[PDB]
Amino acid sequence: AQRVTFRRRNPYNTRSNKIKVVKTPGGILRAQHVKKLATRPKCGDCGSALQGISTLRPRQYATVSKTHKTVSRAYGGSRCANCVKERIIRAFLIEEQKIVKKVVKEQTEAAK
Amino acid sequence: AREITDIKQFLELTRRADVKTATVKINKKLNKAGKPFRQTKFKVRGSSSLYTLVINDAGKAKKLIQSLPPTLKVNRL
Amino acid sequence: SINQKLALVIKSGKYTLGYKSTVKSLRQGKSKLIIIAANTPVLRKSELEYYAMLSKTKVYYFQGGNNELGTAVGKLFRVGVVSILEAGDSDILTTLA
Amino acid sequence: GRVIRNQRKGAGSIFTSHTRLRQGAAKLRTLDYAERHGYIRGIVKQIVHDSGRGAPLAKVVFRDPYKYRLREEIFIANEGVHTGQFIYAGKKASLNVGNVLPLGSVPEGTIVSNVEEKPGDRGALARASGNYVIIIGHNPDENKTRVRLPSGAKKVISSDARGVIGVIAGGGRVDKPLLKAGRAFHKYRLKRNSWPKTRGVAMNPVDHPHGGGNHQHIGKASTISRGAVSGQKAGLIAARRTGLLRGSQKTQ
Amino acid sequence: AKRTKKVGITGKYGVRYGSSLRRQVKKLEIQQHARYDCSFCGKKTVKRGAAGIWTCSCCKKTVAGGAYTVSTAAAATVRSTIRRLREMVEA
Amino acid sequence: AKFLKAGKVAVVVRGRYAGKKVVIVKPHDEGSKSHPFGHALVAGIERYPLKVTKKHGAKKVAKRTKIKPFIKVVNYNHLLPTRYTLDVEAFKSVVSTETFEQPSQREEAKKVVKKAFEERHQAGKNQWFFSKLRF
RNA sequence: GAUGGGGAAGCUCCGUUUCAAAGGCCUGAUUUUAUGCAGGCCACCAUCGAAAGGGAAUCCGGUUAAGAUUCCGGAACCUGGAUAUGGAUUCUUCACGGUAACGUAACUGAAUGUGGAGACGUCGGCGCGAGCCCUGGGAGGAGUUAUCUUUUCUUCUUAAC
RNA sequence: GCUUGUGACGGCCCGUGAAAAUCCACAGGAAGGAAUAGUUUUCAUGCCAGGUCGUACUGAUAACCGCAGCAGGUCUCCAAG
RNA sequence: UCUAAGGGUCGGGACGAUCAACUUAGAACUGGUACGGACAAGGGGAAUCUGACUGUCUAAUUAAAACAUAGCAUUGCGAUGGUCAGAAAGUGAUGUUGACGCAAU
Ligand SMILES: CN[C@@H]1[C@@H](O)[C@@H](O[C@@H]2[C@@H](O)[C@H](O[C@H]3O[C@H](CN)CC[C@H]3N)[C@@H](N)C[C@H]2N)OC[C@]1(C)O
Ligand SMILES: CN[C@@H]1[C@@H](O)[C@@H](O[C@@H]2[C@@H](O)[C@H](O[C@H]3O[C@H](CN)CC[C@H]3N)[C@@H](N)C[C@H]2N)OC[C@]1(C)O
Ligand SMILES: [Mg+2]
Ligand SMILES: [Mg+2]
Ligand SMILES: [Mg+2]
Ligand SMILES: [Mg+2]
Ligand SMILES: [Mg+2]
Ligand SMILES: [Mg+2]
Ligand SMILES: [Mg+2]
Ligand SMILES: [Mg+2]
Ligand SMILES: [Mg+2]
Ligand SMILES: [Mg+2]
Ligand SMILES: [Mg+2]
Ligand SMILES: [Mg+2]
Ligand SMILES: [Mg+2]
Ligand SMILES: [Mg+2]
Ligand SMILES: [Mg+2]
Ligand SMILES: [Mg+2]
Ligand SMILES: [Mg+2]
Ligand SMILES: [Mg+2]
Ligand SMILES: [Mg+2]
Ligand SMILES: [Mg+2]
Ligand SMILES: [Mg+2]
Ligand SMILES: [Mg+2]
Ligand SMILES: [Mg+2]
Ligand SMILES: [Mg+2]
Ligand SMILES: [Mg+2]
Ligand SMILES: [Mg+2]
Ligand SMILES: [Mg+2]
Ligand SMILES: [Mg+2]
Ligand SMILES: [Mg+2]
Ligand SMILES: [Mg+2]
Ligand SMILES: [Mg+2]
Ligand SMILES: [Mg+2]
Ligand SMILES: [Mg+2]
Ligand SMILES: [Mg+2]
Ligand SMILES: [Mg+2]
Ligand SMILES: [Mg+2]
Ligand SMILES: [Mg+2]
Ligand SMILES: [Mg+2]
Ligand SMILES: [Mg+2]
Ligand SMILES: [Mg+2]
Ligand SMILES: [Mg+2]
Ligand SMILES: [Mg+2]
Ligand SMILES: [Mg+2]
Ligand SMILES: [Mg+2]
Ligand SMILES: [Mg+2]
Ligand SMILES: [Mg+2]
Ligand SMILES: [Mg+2]
Ligand SMILES: [Mg+2]
Ligand SMILES: [Mg+2]
Ligand SMILES: [Zn+2]
Ligand SMILES: [Zn+2]
Repeated sequence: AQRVTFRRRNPYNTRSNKIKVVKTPGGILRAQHVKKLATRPKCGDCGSALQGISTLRPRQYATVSKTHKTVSRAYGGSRCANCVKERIIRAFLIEEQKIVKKVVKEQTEAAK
Repeated sequence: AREITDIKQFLELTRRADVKTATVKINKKLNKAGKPFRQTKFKVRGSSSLYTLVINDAGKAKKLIQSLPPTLKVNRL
Repeated sequence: SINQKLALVIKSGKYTLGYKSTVKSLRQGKSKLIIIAANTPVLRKSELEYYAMLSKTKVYYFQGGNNELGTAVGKLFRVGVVSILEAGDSDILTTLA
Repeated sequence: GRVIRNQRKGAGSIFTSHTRLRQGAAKLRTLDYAERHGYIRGIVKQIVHDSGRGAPLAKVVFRDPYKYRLREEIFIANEGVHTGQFIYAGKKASLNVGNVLPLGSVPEGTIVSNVEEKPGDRGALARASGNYVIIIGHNPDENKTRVRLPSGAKKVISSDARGVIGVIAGGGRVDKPLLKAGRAFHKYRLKRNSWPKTRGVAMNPVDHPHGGGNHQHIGKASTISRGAVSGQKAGLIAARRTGLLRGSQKTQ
Repeated sequence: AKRTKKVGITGKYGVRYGSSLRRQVKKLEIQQHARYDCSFCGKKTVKRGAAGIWTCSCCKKTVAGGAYTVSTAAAATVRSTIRRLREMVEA
Repeated sequence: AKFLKAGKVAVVVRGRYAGKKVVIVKPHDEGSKSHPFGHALVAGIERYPLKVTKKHGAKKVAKRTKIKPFIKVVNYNHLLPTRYTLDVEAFKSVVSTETFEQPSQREEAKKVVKKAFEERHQAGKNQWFFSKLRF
């Protein structure tokens, strides 16, 4: 039955005025301003939300230790690792198949 | 803003550096199922955080109050 | 037809279906020949290719999709790669293959 | 007396294109050594919707020849171009849907899109959804190419001018009935302020030429000469004919 | 039970707009919503959004299509006249 | 054939060593009570040696040749067999079930594998194994 | 909307990266000495424009005739800067571990390139959270009580971090 | 249950629904770095600083606009049985 | 004043024990025949004229049959262009555009 008011001079229901309602040690209801829920980062290859990485808003990532912001494998805080596994097979196979094609020139060179 | 388990670490904290003041709280608390018991809380005011140690039984408590050095100004309750 | 050979391999012979198992075959070498559905991606092609050259297993490219090469084994789903384990009654590998 | 609506438009207070949401200005690669001599490869990264455009867009990233960096371009996606396809640019690229070749480097009968009017202008003709041009013959001496445009007119251009194989995606939009005003409303929300239109005869003669009268009527021939004057020109303007078109179209 | 004799997806427009236009739309709304087979992963998980743009539910392949259907007549009959045209310069 | 055998080089496809080339040593074709699955035992290269050039000085080359190894149990499924091969030799005894489970053996094992790889690298025997795979 | 510019008798009009020689930083090199020369970068070219858009960080209790997320008591947080001790790293120099997904109290990184977050419609049902609503036991307080009603009402709370 | 937040989904489009500051990370390998000891601030603990302007109250059948303590007009949050 | 149906959670060397709700239907009895008891809450039908429709306008005498719309048709234009702006410009709108486009009826 208690009714509550905003705590900041913005009266309007915008993104930045989100309000949690709370009961304090006083025993009364009081508004409290919530920030905007920060979004999980995305693998820059596939786009899926990449695990092992803490999800905060971007200037919070400067206040946190690095074992949050990467994971132990190459391209740790970047790609989703089935996509890095992709970069593994594809790299190797393409750099291999290159030699085959450099060989097969050296055949058709003097064998044409 | 932190709670402490280790009794030893607590001691190295009570003598630590910039810690000029501590405090000790005593609460009536009912043990386990039935009875009451004397709970005692050790609060050490650090330059950043207030570390606090809860000694459940008064035995470890009684001997720890002695473990507190002088020049640490300890408000009793 | 190249499809009808599989009809015999399937009833009278031994086979496995799908990439994860057709690598296990080529690794253990248990596969004589694997067949690839035309639409499957080239990274998987090169892999299944390169896994085969290391196992000295021939590979024929099925002209068609996975929903077809799956019907061609008489199974109601799609399959990209069939690994031929034990040739059946059919002539199979001794062929154009 | 007054200033008629089409007159007011060249000032562009309210009449400017509604531009905020648009992916960018869709253009070809700049013509450089690679394209005019060899080929160069890029992957279309994603294909995407432009606002106020009927055609989808392909974002195509290439590598920068003279500096290490990736240079992304905005192409009008021809139909069948897909994310992850490699696109090839310039003369020695092969002839496949989506690549970009000089007009000289294709045979006659090729159907090609976003072609330049002059070589290097980064593309002009047939950028609308579903449109395209056809090459009819070349003239290897003073290398020229004749092409049939979407309007049907045929044009001589330079064979160094490029254009991209295939047809633009998103063909068929103009068949589906708009079916109500809202669909027409939002259609022009993201275009420019053209809608709706008030009929010049519904107005008063200060407002329009067609304005005025105790009956709604035009009162003089609605066809207006080329040599007419600003605020005289509203109607069928320099019309060579008029009336319902009977018989076939498709000129020579 | 079957619900509408004729209108189908067009029953949304009720009585409005006249029957021709309603049907004339019905064809294209049914074309544009359909699930289509995917040239890549071989599944019927292709579907539209943003006319001219068709993606696969899985496999995430995305192809520039027709407005209300994936492959438009003029497209493929252009594409095959391209195939035939390069063979000339293959041979 | 069965390309899983001693000398074979592979590329690790996962697990923090991903992208680095390992040589197999002790393939266990089928399982174990711990690791019930087909797994090799590989001596890999973690930190590759760097590029060297005619103008690279005395200790510069003495620095740039150092090589950080690693010794890993690998699921076969997490290996990508390369056609290339490097003959095990000195580390046949080094890399074993016993070496793992206690660090003291791994550390010395890595020490051997260290001297092993550098020695084969200088005098560029098996050039591919020390050329970093880049992706 | 300044500027090199181009119009205009002129008040001024146009143009905002435009026919423009459009600069600013990281390090050394000084050991005349304070900062010239050595590089290699980067060429991205005013500025104004949101007290509802974007955005670094605080809460509870108490207090005034009137002020409070501003004072007071207590417990925090961000940013800029200074810095010392512990811990960690290494004779295999730049941490180990798990098959893997990943773990972690740390666990060097310049030019340059890339990736993510800033960062985004609407409607529908379905899941969950807080706060509000109803309510049983008991512990207090107040009301009704000719009759009735283990009854009516009320307190039973928990902030950021 | 009601307010509100959030999640995974589905419908809709010839509509497919901002920008920038900013912050983190990946790639790379310049360079610098140990043994009588060298390395580190993305771990812990500690030391200093945080200016300038606004902050009262009305916000409406009397504190605003309509000549007024005018039945008009003026954006929004909370919402018990 | 009753009856019936519609659930949760347990353990198994055929069911039992247990927690929790306000829906629905049915049956009795009962009354000054009353009962959506206040409040709340469509009048219905047949036709002619006219605009298809939702939408719009004369603030302060007109809300309509007038405007708009989807739809139908017609006209101009391939950029050295159409339409349109400025006293002029080395200036501008359409135009982040290109005939499935823009402009004019
Ligand atoms: C006692 N509280 C802390 C004290 O522990 C210490 O904390 C620093 C902290 O400020 C640094 O953090 C700071 O610097 C980072 C970049 N170097 C970015 C984030 C920023 N908060 C930490 N990286 C290291 C701590 N020892 O220095 C700052 C402080 C506030 O005095
Ligand atoms: C724009 N709405 C107008 C509204 O302004 C008003 O118009 C009157 C107009 O009729 C009166 O004018 C009338 O009477 C005048 C005196 N006999 C002469 C002109 C005649 N039109 C003028 N006094 C102006 C408006 N207040 O009433 C008529 C209207 C059309 O509704
Ligand atoms: Mg306030
Ligand atoms: Mg309050
Ligand atoms: Mg992590
Ligand atoms: Mg901190
Ligand atoms: Mg974590
Ligand atoms: Mg006039
Ligand atoms: Mg460009
Ligand atoms: Mg039509
Ligand atoms: Mg308008
Ligand atoms: Mg009209
Ligand atoms: Mg008209
Ligand atoms: Mg009139
Ligand atoms: Mg006139
Ligand atoms: Mg008239
Ligand atoms: Mg008329
Ligand atoms: Mg008329
Ligand atoms: Mg006239
Ligand atoms: Mg039906
Ligand atoms: Mg030299
Ligand atoms: Mg100016
Ligand atoms: Mg500003
Ligand atoms: Mg703001
Ligand atoms: Mg702030
Ligand atoms: Mg007050
Ligand atoms: Mg450690
Ligand atoms: Mg950078
Ligand atoms: Mg609301
Ligand atoms: Mg969307
Ligand atoms: Mg790195
Ligand atoms: Mg600690
Ligand atoms: Mg106030
Ligand atoms: Mg107030
Ligand atoms: Mg009033
Ligand atoms: Mg007043
Ligand atoms: Mg006044
Ligand atoms: Mg009755
Ligand atoms: Mg009645
Ligand atoms: Mg009546
Ligand atoms: Mg009636
Ligand atoms: Mg009407
Ligand atoms: Mg309505
Ligand atoms: Mg209006
Ligand atoms: Mg009126
Ligand atoms: Mg009306
Ligand atoms: Mg009609
Ligand atoms: Mg002219
Ligand atoms: Mg012109
Ligand atoms: Mg002209
Ligand atoms: Mg057409
Ligand atoms: Zn990924
Ligand atoms: Zn697919």
